[PDB]
Amino acid sequence: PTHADSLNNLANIKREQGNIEEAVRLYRKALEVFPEFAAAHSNLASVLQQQGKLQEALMHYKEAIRISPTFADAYSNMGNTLKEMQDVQGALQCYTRAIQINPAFADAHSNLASIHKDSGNIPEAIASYRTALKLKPDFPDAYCNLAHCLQIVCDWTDYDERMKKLVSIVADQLEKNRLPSVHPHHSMLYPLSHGFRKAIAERHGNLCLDKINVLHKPPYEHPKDLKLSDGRLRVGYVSSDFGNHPTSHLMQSIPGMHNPDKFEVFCYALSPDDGTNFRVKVMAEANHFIDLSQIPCNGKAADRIHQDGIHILVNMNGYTKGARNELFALRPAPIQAMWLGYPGTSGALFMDYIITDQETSPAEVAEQYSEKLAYMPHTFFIGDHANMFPHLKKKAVIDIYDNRIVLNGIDLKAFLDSLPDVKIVKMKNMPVIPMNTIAEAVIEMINRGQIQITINGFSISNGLATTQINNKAATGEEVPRTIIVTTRSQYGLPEDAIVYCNFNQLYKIDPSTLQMWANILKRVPNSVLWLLRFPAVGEPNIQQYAQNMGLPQNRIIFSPVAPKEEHVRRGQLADVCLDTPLCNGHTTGMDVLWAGTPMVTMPGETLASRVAASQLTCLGCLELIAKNRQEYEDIAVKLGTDLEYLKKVRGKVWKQRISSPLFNTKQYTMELERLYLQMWEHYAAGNKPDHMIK
Amino acid sequence: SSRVTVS
Ligand SMILES: CC(=O)N[C@@H]1[C@@H](O)[C@H](O)[C@@H](CO)S[C@@H]1OP(=O)(O)OP(=O)(O)OC[C@H]1O[C@@H](n2ccc(=O)[nH]c2=O)[C@H](O)[C@@H]1O
Repeated sequence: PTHADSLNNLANIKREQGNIEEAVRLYRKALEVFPEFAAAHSNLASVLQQQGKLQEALMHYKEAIRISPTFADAYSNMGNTLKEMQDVQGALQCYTRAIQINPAFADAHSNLASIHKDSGNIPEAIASYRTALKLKPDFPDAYCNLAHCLQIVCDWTDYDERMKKLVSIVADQLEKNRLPSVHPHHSMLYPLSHGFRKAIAERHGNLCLDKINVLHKPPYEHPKDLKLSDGRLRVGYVSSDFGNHPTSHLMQSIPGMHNPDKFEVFCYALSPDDGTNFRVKVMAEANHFIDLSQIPCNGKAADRIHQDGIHILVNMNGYTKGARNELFALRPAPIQAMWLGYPGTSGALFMDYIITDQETSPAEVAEQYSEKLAYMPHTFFIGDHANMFPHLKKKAVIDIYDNRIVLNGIDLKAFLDSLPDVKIVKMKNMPVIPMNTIAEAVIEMINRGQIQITINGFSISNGLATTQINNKAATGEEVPRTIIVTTRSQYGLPEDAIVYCNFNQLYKIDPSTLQMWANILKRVPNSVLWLLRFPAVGEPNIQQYAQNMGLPQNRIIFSPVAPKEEHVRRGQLADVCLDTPLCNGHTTGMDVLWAGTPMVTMPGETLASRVAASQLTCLGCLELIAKNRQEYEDIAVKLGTDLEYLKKVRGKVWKQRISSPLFNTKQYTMELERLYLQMWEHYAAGNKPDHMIK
Repeated sequence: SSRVTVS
């Protein structure tokens, strides 16, 4: 049993180091010498859990507990395993049982907090992280995770001190080569240096390298020419987000727009089929669709990618939920590039390129990234809005304002032509329906909360009732087949004032940003800021910090999160979008621009803080991009007071969303194609990854 | 309800 104990401690150190195979070997040998050894069962279970052997893991956790019924550790680690298997009920039973055994067990409190957060119970998560910290004040994981909860609800009590402490915690962890407690995806939210952000990522990349080294795969041998593929570049899009996810809402038309003479497209799904048209469309239009969710072993899954012959393997997850970067760590393809889904560097040497653009990622900051920059010529951002919401390409109003009462629809022109007295208005072409028996009936439907009515045989629908009329149109899976009415009164917005919006999750907002917004609102009397309950419990924090800034309550109007098509349709009711500088609207930025709504942004240094400025540059609206906070406020105030200048900027957005590259998925695909071929030349000529700043 | 980018 001291022989056993030294095997176990060695195993623990081998584990901290990342030598997983060897750790396992030793735990087993520990049990081989001392079978009734609870901690070895639990630690073995715990490393098997790292390896994805969830069942075998559970079996050893239960041995541990059988041997020692009060072993709180085993219960807490078993909870994480159950959580990994999506058995939330089982995880909660384990965590609470561990806390019942030892109410001072801080890890157990921290893990209970984490499942509360994931369930969208932030107040309880915060409370349980606080208990963790109370019990163990030096607890990085729990602190940083608390910091993210607070961020999420816009709690900024002791904000600057908190930021300083996150940085310090990360500094320390990076000095000790331990896994930082700030997740790489969250790292743009805090005043970490680009070196810290790059290193955070590098460390999570290293996790993946450690996990694949147990498999002992030799390097794969990679194609040097297009001979086996009949002259076609084989491109593999790897994503867990081929389904109802923002990623598919951005890029679902790209696969089938690829040029099959010169490209052969393979989609590697990491998630199972969710039943949505998004999945249906990519499965139908990619040349080959492979479901790697059915292939849990990453060895065998990388094998497949290699035997499909991929030249460029594309990482659409980075560090997001569903990632299997282990696939990329095995390098089954000679060229591996980050694209679209992850707004950061991977920090990993197994990724060769990040696809991006000059505005998003200027040369100055190329040391922000482990990868070489592969520049698209306009923005790297793209959106499938032209295909998903073509009923928003045109609009009509009722009585002259462009954004109080709005009608959209595929058959809108025909309905207009059915009416006696429609006027057309030249934009600085917008149909206008005069105040009329018909106009009265439409407004009446809205006020009374009616779902739809009929006028001249046309179906006219209440934009608030999309899920009752057609739930697939609500999600963006189908184009609506009725005419939709959308109005400021449906959202409690005033008919007579400037509406600034921002429809992002509240976490992207920070004190400086809300201070800007307040300044702007103060400068523009009778205007409002229109935000979302995302989540709803951030609302009072926001409202309060705004009261402290001088603003009355009625100046900020919260609406609920809506189905995808309503969200997009409703941005039409706003005058201006005030983008979040800390982390811009990305998908959200394309959403609001498709409504014809100008966006004021202030590009920062991070990739996430520059994306909207790149969208806007591609859109051709340089006037909306601020160089500092005074600019940002002046632009926004100007757009709220100089109303002719507001007409002009809105007309420019409205038409540039069609005539500019921004929402042009075909053009984007073709440009993407040129860039892939550049990447391929360079490597086929025997060179290594290098910058492609066209 | 509505799907987003997450870690
Ligand atoms: C910071 C960050 O992670 N950025 C990522 C990008 O870098 C990736 O390129 C994007 C593609 O993977 S996703 C992500 O982009 P973001 O702009 O952060 O949007 P987020 O991730 O919060 O999703 C909100 C969703 O709610 C929808 N939405 C919103 C409001 C509403 O009422 N209804 C609704 O359907 C919206 O249409 C969205 O579909």
